Amino acid sequence: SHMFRKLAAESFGTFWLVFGGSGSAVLAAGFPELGIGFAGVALAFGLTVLTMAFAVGHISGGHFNPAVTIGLWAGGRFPAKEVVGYVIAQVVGGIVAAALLYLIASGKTGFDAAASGFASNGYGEHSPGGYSMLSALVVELVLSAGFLLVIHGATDKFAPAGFAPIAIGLALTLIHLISIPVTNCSVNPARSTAVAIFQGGWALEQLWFFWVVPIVGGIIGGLIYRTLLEK
Amino acid sequence: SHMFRKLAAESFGTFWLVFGGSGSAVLAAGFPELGIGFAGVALAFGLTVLTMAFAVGHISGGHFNPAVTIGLWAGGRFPAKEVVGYVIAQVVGGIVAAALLYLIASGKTGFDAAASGFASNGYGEHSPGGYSMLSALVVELVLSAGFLLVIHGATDKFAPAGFAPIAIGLALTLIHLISIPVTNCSVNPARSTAVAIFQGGWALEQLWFFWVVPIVGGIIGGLIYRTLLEK
Amino acid sequence: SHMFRKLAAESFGTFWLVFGGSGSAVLAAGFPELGIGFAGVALAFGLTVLTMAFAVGHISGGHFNPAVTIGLWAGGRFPAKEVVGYVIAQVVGGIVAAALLYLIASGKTGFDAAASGFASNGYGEHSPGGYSMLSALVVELVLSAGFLLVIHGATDKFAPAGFAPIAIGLALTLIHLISIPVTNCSVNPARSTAVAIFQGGWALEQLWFFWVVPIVGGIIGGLIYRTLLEK
Amino acid sequence: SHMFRKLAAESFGTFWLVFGGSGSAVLAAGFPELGIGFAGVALAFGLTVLTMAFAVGHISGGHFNPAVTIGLWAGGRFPAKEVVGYVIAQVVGGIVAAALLYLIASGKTGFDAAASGFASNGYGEHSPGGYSMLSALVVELVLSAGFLLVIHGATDKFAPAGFAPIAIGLALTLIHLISIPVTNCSVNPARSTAVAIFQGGWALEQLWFFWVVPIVGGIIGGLIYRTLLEK
Ligand SMILES: CCCCCCCCO[C@@H]1O[C@@H](CO)[C@H](O)[C@@H](O)[C@H]1O
Ligand SMILES: CCCCCCCCO[C@@H]1O[C@@H](CO)[C@H](O)[C@@H](O)[C@H]1O
Ligand SMILES: CCCCCCCCO[C@@H]1O[C@@H](CO)[C@H](O)[C@@H](O)[C@H]1O
Ligand SMILES: CCCCCCCCO[C@@H]1O[C@@H](CO)[C@H](O)[C@@H](O)[C@H]1O
Ligand SMILES: CCCCCCCCO[C@@H]1O[C@@H](CO)[C@H](O)[C@@H](O)[C@H]1O
Ligand SMILES: CCCCCCCCO[C@@H]1O[C@@H](CO)[C@H](O)[C@@H](O)[C@H]1O
Ligand SMILES: CCCCCCCCO[C@@H]1O[C@@H](CO)[C@H](O)[C@@H](O)[C@H]1O
Ligand SMILES: CCCCCCCCO[C@@H]1O[C@@H](CO)[C@H](O)[C@@H](O)[C@H]1O
Ligand SMILES: CCCCCCCCO[C@@H]1O[C@@H](CO)[C@H](O)[C@@H](O)[C@H]1O
Ligand SMILES: CCCCCCCCO[C@@H]1O[C@@H](CO)[C@H](O)[C@@H](O)[C@H]1O
Ligand SMILES: CCCCCCCCO[C@@H]1O[C@@H](CO)[C@H](O)[C@@H](O)[C@H]1O
Ligand SMILES: CCCCCCCCO[C@@H]1O[C@@H](CO)[C@H](O)[C@@H](O)[C@H]1O
Repeated sequence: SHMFRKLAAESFGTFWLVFGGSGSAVLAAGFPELGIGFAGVALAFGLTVLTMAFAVGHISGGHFNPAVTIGLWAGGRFPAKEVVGYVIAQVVGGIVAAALLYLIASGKTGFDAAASGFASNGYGEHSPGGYSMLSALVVELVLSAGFLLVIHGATDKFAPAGFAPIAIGLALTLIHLISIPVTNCSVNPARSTAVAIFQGGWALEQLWFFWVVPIVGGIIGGLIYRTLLEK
Repeated sequence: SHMFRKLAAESFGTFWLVFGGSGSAVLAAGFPELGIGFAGVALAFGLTVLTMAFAVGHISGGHFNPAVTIGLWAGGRFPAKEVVGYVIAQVVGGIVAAALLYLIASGKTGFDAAASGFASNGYGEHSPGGYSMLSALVVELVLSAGFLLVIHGATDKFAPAGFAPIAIGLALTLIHLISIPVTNCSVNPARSTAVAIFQGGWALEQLWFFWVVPIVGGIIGGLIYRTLLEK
Repeated sequence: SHMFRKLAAESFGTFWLVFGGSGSAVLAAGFPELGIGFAGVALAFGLTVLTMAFAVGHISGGHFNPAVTIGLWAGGRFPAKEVVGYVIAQVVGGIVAAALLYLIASGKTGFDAAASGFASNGYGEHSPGGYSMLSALVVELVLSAGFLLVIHGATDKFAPAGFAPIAIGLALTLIHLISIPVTNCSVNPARSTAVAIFQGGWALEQLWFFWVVPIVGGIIGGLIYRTLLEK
Repeated sequence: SHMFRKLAAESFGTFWLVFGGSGSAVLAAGFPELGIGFAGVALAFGLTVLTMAFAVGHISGGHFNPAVTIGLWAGGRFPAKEVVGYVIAQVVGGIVAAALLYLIASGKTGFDAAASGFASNGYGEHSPGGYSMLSALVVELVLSAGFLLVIHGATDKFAPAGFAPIAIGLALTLIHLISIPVTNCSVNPARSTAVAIFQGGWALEQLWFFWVVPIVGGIIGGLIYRTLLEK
């Protein structure tokens, strides 16, 4: 219903994503002896979409991601008219979460967002595993396209009803289980932007890559489903 | 149906929560080499709500948490009349689980609830990660509000039916994956009270914080859903 | 339909349980550096019930456990007539899995079922954590009763349809996340018997405890649901 | 509908499987300190089927596995006519994923697919745990048969509708939690072939075992369900 409801849902769900997924990375993943690892961060990322696509999916469509919104537009499933408002709402909801995360994070002696990366996406020298830019393009392109094909299929008219938030949220856990070592896993321009702002340095300088590549990837995934798989 | 059924359900489900989530913390999380970590405790917390909201959710609403009950009241989804009886039922069911957990725990040489914290919530000197009180307020406030927005949305008239226990239980796993390092993760006054009693010391002295903050947080989350997202 | 179908389902699902849950313990849990821990064994246990209660639940009821069968009888949900045939079917399906597991396990240099315990349940000197017999009784009694209350509730006429295998399977993961350190987690006489036979020693000598306690526990859980929660 | 849609779905979902499950093994499982282990690889494997059986299951049946396709044929659930086209589609979709994975993997200094095994299945000297060929046959035979019985049951006319992708995907996680130490877990000829090609050596020499055994196993599982459990 009336756009305000949908934009609020998109801003709150993207907030959830960044605060949830990035907070687990910043606060819990490398905690001595008991911390949750990349597996726990990956679970946390997927649970934000699972939980918010259940909570507000009926309201806005449950995108929480500029590449989902744009890929859904290329899949002939979303109107170009509401695209820009969704992306701004996602970025704003994302940023507000990184700021609050940054304040929570600063309450521990020795915190340093620039030096730790603040869960930012990067490649080459700023890839966790030491992976080249090409490794990073290929992975984010395949994983963004795949994510969009799952989103498109699971929300298809003929797919089983009500299960979509499970498929989509879990796809995002999968995607994280594969690619954290390569790019810290983006597949989401709004989530990359939100943390890059607070990292302040290299993250802002590679940010472009995490707009171009997930968006291009989400377009391809949406065109693959629309042209090859749907009717 | 008739209040006795609902209060029994609330007492049993909160019992499940404390015994399940706190028992995994006390007995299994730091077990040498094979223990389950914060990730396993977080899974365990979420599974108590998932499993009991399926089992007794049809009976009482499946709250298991004084902040859920109060936030559901502020969301215009629950009557102020049954609020007090739910909270007492939750606290009583919680306490009975900590006592039984404490007796199970005492059957191993060297157990010491005061010195180990008995999975109690704290801040500052009693935060697992060494996080300030402000870090603790912000996290429990955002995570309580978010939890309440998921609860409100997933149980909305227009949300897919029957899936709510999955969304809500998993939200609680998420919430734990983020915040154990900060406050040992409360979001639940009854769960905090239950373990604080048996820790006996500092936990009882910071207990107030874990009534005020999760309740205030759950109120905001419920008012955000009711005023900004629902109709 | 005609008893043969149901007994086959019970024998195959209990086979799945033992081979799945116990195999993960015997083969994968303590594997150097990459092994799955108690958290992975707990996930594996729950996934056997989740997966078989989906596969054959429509056929037999999906019990896979003599304490479930007996507790379902005490809950006024299962006829005393088919009780004995279910329990024998469970034990037989369990034993066949431990034998096949034992043969798979023997294909690695240095395997020794008596000395490793072969994932057997025990207490006192044969508890993983060094827990007393009383610690073991209390935990298996509370966890068996709780399991039975989840089973009873999730399969209640008024509970959401089709979700029961998720609630029940996950409850069993929970139960394992809490109690592996205490008794290696039984809640299942047939699963205890199956591995005890191949351990050959102390496991057979404490086996009685894992018939009495889970059964008594499952009775209480079923009577709690029938008398306090159902109508 | 018209075969092209189904073959595309099978090729894309098997691509997802290999890239998802094998990529997590190659890129993330042994990552220093934070890596995901066998538990995370097992989760990743199951999530590919869960996510694609939701996305394209309505299109092709959601097989993603030559042993599923053939076992579904032996279960009297799939026509022999479309069997060959499915298997070729699976192998092709698998191979394209291993090539892209191999290129992503090569972007890190010191990568070596022959020397690391490239997540390939093997036995004896090429089993992760040092397990004999007999250990490997028994495990892949029981786990393939079991997988096929879950697939058959969960997609039975009388099983709860829409839940099948959850049961099946999770069964595959289970299967991986048990058997990675034994054979690196195949249960899938197409997934074995895809990585064996890029490993280049011993993997190609034992590849036959991972066609014969999962197929034979999937046949038995399908005949067990059709003859003993279905009508
Ligand atoms: C919806 C608003 C966000 C738009 C995406 C911003 C992309 C950031 O681009 C960065 O800015 C360049 C020039 O100022 C940097 O030098 C460059 O490295 C790029 O990442
Ligand atoms: C919607 C918010 C997007 C903000 C992205 C703007 C890009 C910023 O560019 C970087 O700004 C400097 C920060 O002071 C960096 O030091 C520069 O290297 C520059 O790339
Ligand atoms: C929302 C789209 C983000 C802006 C897209 C930038 C594409 C231009 O290509 C690259 O951009 C530069 C950043 O200013 C890089 O430094 C260049 O190497 C160029 O390849
Ligand atoms: C539903 C009953 C539980 C009510 C909440 C109890 C709050 C506990 O407050 C504690 O008691 C103070 C004074 O006795 C302590 O000194 C203080 O630190 C506070 O945490
Ligand atoms: C429903 C049960 C709530 C119980 C909470 C009461 C608060 C207790 O206050 C603390 O009691 C002493 C225990 O003997 C502590 O030592 C004190 O510091 C005091 O804060
Ligand atoms: C159910 C509500 C619990 C009681 C709320 C107490 C609020 C009062 O604020 C703080 O309470 C004291 C505990 O007695 C603290 O020690 C004080 O610092 C005060 O800030
Ligand atoms: C459905 C058949 C399984 C029945 C349960 C068998 C219980 C095993 O009892 C054990 O046998 C005693 C005497 O032979 C042992 O000494 C005793 O320790 C007990 O555990
Ligand atoms: C349905 C199978 C149940 C089998 C349980 C029988 C109990 C066995 O008792 C033990 O048998 C000896 C094995 O040779 C042990 O050494 C004894 O200590 C005895 O307790
Ligand atoms: C299916 C029920 C299993 C048999 C129940 C045995 C109950 C008897 O109590 C205990 O049994 C002995 C085993 O033979 C113990 O060794 C005794 O200590 C006794 O407490
Ligand atoms: C759908 C096409 C894939 C068919 C399965 C190929 C099986 C590979 O067999 C391997 O080839 C032998 C002879 O060339 C090897 O020496 C042998 O070890 C075998 O694994
Ligand atoms: C559809 C693709 C299936 C490809 C499997 C063919 C088997 C290859 O056999 C192996 O080929 C050599 C690679 O150059 C190995 O060195 C040989 O040992 C041989 O077994
Ligand atoms: C699609 C089926 C794959 C081919 C089946 C081969 C079965 C033959 O048995 C074994 O095959 C040889 C591989 O060429 C082995 O090396 C032999 O030991 C033989 O046992």
